[PDB]
Amino acid sequence: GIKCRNRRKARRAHFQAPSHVRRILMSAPLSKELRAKYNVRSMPVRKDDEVRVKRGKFKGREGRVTACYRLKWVIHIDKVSCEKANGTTVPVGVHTSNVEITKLKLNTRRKAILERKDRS
Amino acid sequence: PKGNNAIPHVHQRKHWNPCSSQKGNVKVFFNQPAQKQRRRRLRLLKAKKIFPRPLKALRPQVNCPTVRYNMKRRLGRGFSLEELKAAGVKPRYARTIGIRVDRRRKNKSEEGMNINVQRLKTYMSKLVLFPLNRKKPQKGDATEEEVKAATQDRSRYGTAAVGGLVTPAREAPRKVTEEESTKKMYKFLKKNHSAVRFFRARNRRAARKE
Amino acid sequence: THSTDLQWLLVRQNSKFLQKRNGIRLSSDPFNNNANWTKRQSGFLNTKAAVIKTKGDRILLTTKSGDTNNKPKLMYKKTVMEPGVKSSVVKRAVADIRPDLAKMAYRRARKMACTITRMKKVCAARKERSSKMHFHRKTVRPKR
Amino acid sequence: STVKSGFMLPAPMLTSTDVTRIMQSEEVRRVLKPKKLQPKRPSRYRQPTNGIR
Amino acid sequence: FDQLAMMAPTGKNTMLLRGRKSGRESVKHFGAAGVPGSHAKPHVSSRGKERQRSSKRRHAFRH
Amino acid sequence: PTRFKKTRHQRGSTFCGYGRVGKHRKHPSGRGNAGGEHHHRINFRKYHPGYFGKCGMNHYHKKKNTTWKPTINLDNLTKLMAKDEAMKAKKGEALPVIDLLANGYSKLLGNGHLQAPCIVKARWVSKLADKKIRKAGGAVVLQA
Amino acid sequence: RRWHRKINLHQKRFAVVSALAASSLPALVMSRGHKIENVAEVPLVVEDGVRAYEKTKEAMTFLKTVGAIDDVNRVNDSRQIRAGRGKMRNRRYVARRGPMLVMPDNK
Amino acid sequence: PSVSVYSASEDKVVGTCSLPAVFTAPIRHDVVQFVHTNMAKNSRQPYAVN
RNA sequence: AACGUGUCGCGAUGGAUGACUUGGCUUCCUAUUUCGUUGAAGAACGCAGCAAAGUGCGAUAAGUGGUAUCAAUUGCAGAAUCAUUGCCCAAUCUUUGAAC
RNA sequence: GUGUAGCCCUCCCGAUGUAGACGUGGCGUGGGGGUGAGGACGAAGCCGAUGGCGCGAGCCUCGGAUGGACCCGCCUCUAG
RNA sequence: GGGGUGCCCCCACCCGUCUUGAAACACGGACCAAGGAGUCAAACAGACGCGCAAGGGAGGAGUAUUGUGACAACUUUUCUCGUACUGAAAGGGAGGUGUGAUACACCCGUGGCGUGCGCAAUUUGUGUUUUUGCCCAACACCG
RNA sequence: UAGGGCUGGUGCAGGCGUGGCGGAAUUCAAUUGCAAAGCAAACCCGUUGCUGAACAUACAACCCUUCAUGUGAGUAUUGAGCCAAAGAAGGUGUCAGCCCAUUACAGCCACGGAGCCUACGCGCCUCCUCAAGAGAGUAGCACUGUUUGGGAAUGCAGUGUCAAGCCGGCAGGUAUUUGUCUGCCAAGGUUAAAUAUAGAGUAGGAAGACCGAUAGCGAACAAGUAGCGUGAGCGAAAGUUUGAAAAGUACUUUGGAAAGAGAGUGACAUAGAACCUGAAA
Ligand SMILES: [Mg+2]
Ligand SMILES: [Mg+2]
Ligand SMILES: [Mg+2]
Ligand SMILES: [Mg+2]
Ligand SMILES: [Mg+2]
Ligand SMILES: [Mg+2]
Ligand SMILES: [Mg+2]
Ligand SMILES: [Mg+2]
Ligand SMILES: [Mg+2]
Ligand SMILES: [Mg+2]
Ligand SMILES: [Mg+2]
Ligand SMILES: [Mg+2]
Ligand SMILES: [Mg+2]
Ligand code: NA
Ligand code: NA
Ligand code: NA
Repeated sequence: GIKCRNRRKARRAHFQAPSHVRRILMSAPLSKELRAKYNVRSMPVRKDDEVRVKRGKFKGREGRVTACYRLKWVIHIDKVSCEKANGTTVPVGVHTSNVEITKLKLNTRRKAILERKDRS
Repeated sequence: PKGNNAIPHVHQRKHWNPCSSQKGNVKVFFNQPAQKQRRRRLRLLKAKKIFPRPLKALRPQVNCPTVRYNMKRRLGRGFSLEELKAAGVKPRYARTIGIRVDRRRKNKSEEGMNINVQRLKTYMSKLVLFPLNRKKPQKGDATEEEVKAATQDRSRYGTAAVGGLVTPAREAPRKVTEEESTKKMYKFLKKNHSAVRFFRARNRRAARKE
Repeated sequence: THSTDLQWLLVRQNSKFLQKRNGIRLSSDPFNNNANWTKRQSGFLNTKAAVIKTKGDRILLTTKSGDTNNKPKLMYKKTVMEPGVKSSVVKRAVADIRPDLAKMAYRRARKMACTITRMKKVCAARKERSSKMHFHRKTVRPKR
Repeated sequence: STVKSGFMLPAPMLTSTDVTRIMQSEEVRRVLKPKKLQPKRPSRYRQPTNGIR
Repeated sequence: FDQLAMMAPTGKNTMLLRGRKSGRESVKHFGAAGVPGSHAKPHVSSRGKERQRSSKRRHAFRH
Repeated sequence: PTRFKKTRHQRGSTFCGYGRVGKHRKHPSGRGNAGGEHHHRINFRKYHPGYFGKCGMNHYHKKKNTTWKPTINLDNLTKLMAKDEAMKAKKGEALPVIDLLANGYSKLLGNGHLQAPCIVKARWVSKLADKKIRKAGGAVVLQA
Repeated sequence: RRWHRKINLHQKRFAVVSALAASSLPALVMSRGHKIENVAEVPLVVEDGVRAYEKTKEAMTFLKTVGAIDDVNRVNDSRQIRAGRGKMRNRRYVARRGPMLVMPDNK
Repeated sequence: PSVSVYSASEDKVVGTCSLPAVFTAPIRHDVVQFVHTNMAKNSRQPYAVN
């Protein structure tokens, strides 16, 4: 419920959100196969999940989520990285709305969420 | 150069304006549409809570004073003790069933008294008076399913049972009487006016005559 | 209803058909033979009107006749003319409804004839230049 | 009007608009002054002056 | 007026009238109230502060 | 609106219509109605001759409600009746009854020509109003 | 400062009456900027079955049937971000005005 | 004059009415402009400096 | 001749303008609405693995306890429902200060 | 058809000016209501032996080996 | 045709201000950017625009409404200005013609005179009628 | 007989409160400079027809030749769809109803110790209930002072004097004495609602024809801070706005270092770290 007729108020609420709010704001759509199975449009992303990037320089790349850097509003994906001058490898952040979820790390709490959001 | 202007008399030399050194003395009305909405909301809320009692209690009809408003009628504060006795209602019990009571009014003429007595009698015949105990009804009270037919009144003036104010009807066309076409009404009225105006002077003349 | 004189007084200063760029007052009214912003030329508020335009390689003459002035769908007619039509017959087709536009009708009919001829020549020349040069791409709109 | 107390539609100032039709009417045209002949357009060969020479 | 031009052009059989202007309140204030033979109404804000006794008034007539 | 003021016309004139010699200063003649008997005497005497001085008796606690007495003339009595009633009654017929207190009037003055006879109820009446209404076929009934 | 204004009651009713009559002339309607080429019989009056619609899809079909969809499309294409400081003050988008629909009540 | 009523589902005429005579009234665009200018001032909110 | 002057291309110095805005100012509304000897408001000194200011806290000292949610916090370490996050019932609460 | 890129064509008479008054379909700036457009094939801003138009306030095109995201024409309302 | 730079012959006292009089041996004046001064309210008057008109207009309140909703719509007035003035006050309070010396009778009407747009009727341009608005001088009526 | 939940004890119940959960539809099809672009002049024709003055790969600075190197991210354009009781305005590497979060009850869950509301909510025990008089250092009066529109004295204060109630006292806007009439009954106390919040708080909300970094609060920043004064007090400047992302320049060479010359990242380094644009003097 961040969006408001007040632009000044809506932007303050977004950029000063606490950690538990930022978890919901960082959500990604499910793939077509997952949608046909669980009947859920989208879910919040978490570590050890598999995603495919859809927008940006890395298009079509797949990998496993390594970190959810909520302080920078980005997620880290393995095999999505850049080289430094010294040769060191560093991860590159990608916004969660530019990806899609292909595999979910199932859990008894995560299963409860899917049954909550099941539209059927 | 001033010319032909009125002398102003504007009356504004008393530090009413808020500035860097003065708090000021002002009153604005920016909350007028908001306060109108709030008052309406409270009236609807009160009606829901006190249902099915009428919104406003019964009031009497009175005459306005002075010669400017002699012919006008309005609503008074409460009913007179003489009026309540004439309709056979005790004053302390009357306040219980929604009748305003005024212990200061005087009832100086029968015309005003008779109008207000009729107001109470009509209100009494229209009351339904839900019983205090539904299992044991005492005294003439509402019967069963007469309670279920009650309805709140929201007339803003409490005129659901009594109605509006009573004023004499306008006269109808007629013919001029033979004496009306002869009598000099200014001579009639001036003679009476002079009797009071020159009461002191005429007495002084007779006393000097002795 | 109301008259042309009253309606012109209402819209003369401001209208969506009035273009006042660079101090020049012209008109974008579709039923204006020349773009002059005047009461006589403005055919949208006139009871009867006629304008001359082109439809491919033929002269197209739309008329109002002012009998269905409350039904926008039936206000105008199309009346496609024959190929190689003389400007005198177009001049006589107009002036049966607006005799005060007969001389403007002849000049417009001649200008439309010349533009049709030029479009054929310009397109023919442009196609010849495009025949020899090679192009990196070509877009075809899908059917159905 | 019943909803608005005492309101009526205002009366027109003109019983008929289209003053152009009135100007171009037989009755109005019957009282207009007749047209007069105008001089010829000044040709080339500017007209003389100077009276004496 | 568009009916008049229709039936009576050139104004045959007409009577032209104007309407009064001398009774207006603004006209009553023209002039100075304090000069002899004036009869001009002053611009008064406080009616009770400009009463004046019957004597001490200006002369009502002048040639 | 600020765009219609003289300030917009005076941008660049340096004096705003107040002159170079006698400038725009603050109160060169005093504040308010100052000096009305010393250096503004001619203005006061010419336009407000009755300003200075006293006149008449006093009246504490006026109570304006006791002197309420609106007046109406015999010439305006038709405005208090129905339109049909004005021509319906004459001389020996049944006449309409007008009550002045309901309409907000106290005294009946007699000025002008009376139109139709009627019966008028009033608190006060005049000498002339009484005579004129009686001759026309009406009467006055005193009220309180 | 004097923010509000009073207007004579009769003058306000005169203005409404004049605006209603102006909406009855197709020449004045086109001159204001509305697209009414496919409409028939201005002023347009439709049956009362419109009040019983429940789905927005049904409403859109009705607008296309009577030819009022062109004015709706004109408003849709004109939506854009407002120029100037106004976009910082809670008015970020501007759009044009389309058709009216008048109903006997709020039902 | 007469006004026709069109159906909401197909290109058809289903009724007939009369002009309500409010559309015949004079058009005073100078009055409309004056009333609109002053009516549009009544939604304003106040502003001021401290 | 050098110095000095003028026009043009390029480069310095300086921080204007435009576009941005989690700030101000102004108006309106709603409450189970109003501190303290059961020690307030203010003032001082301390507390983190690396921690100057600011923020939170008080020797239980960037927090103990209850509750809902679940995988983070992140500059580098380091640990792996129990943390973090939001809210709140149970607690701790250094030296002073009406200070008794 | 007062006033504009003046509806058009002939003819006659005046044209300087401090303080001051008045007029102008006179110029320009920030914002509101309408209407019509423009922009990553490059918006605002900035630069100029870039010219054209207007008595003038000014407007517009051109080039940038400048910039990198918004902005304007017309009718009206408003002002720090 | 426009633009830039130089040259020749000719012309040409430093801007703003107070002042009778400034190029002044009268005052303020090194350069650039951004700021910088007739505004808001209230009482009255005149000109001009708009609505209604012997009447005009409210205000405060109330009635019906997440909707362009602090808007918009709705409510013989209940108040105010005006249709009547005059006197310190008690108080009084204005039509015309005719006939007589709260008088009597009528009611399609400018109190009379002069100068008076336009219209009407005559003579061949003049004279005449009704005169609107305005102004002048004499009545009459009200306090 | 009846009642009192506001006599007291003991229990059973709604709602006010707090914390959570739940809503549709494209990352659809065509690019990596130039066709991911247009034309068919109101509406239909058009679910259809026709293409190219940037390619005989153009542009890149006095002219010609060779050899080179150069276009960030589709929320842009075009064509097809779909949702709408939702078109709502925030985020996302460019302008987004269908990428994300939001948008609702025409709702669903757990918690709830005091309080407030509901046949004055509902049982049981206990208790409870159904001729006189009327305010004394008071009111009044005198003098003095102040206050008021209150004028031979509107309210109050000080001192002096100081009542009536057997035809009482106070008020009735010009002083005194006398007689009527009208309205009230001082000198003890409590009391909701409609009203204020003109430099206050505690939690929430709603906005704006307002200002836009010399403006708006002094303070958009570790601001009542740094600094100044013995003290009472006074009181700033300053947008970290590089970039989508630090990818924040490895390495070679000269130099004591700072740095320079090359190399490299990035669409752009004349975006290189008080780093958008970058004017005038
Ligand atoms: Mg003078
Ligand atoms: Mg101060
Ligand atoms: Mg001058
Ligand atoms: Mg002046
Ligand atoms: Mg002077
Ligand atoms: Mg001149
Ligand atoms: Mg501004
Ligand atoms: Mg001197
Ligand atoms: Mg000088
Ligand atoms: Mg000298
Ligand atoms: Mg008390
Ligand atoms: Mg500041
Ligand atoms: Mg400051
Ligand atoms: Na701008
Ligand atoms: Na000096
Ligand atoms: Na005493």
